[PDB]
Amino acid sequence: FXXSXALL
Repeated sequence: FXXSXALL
């Protein structure tokens, strides 16, 4: 969840 892991 929350995108790819780049930002979150």
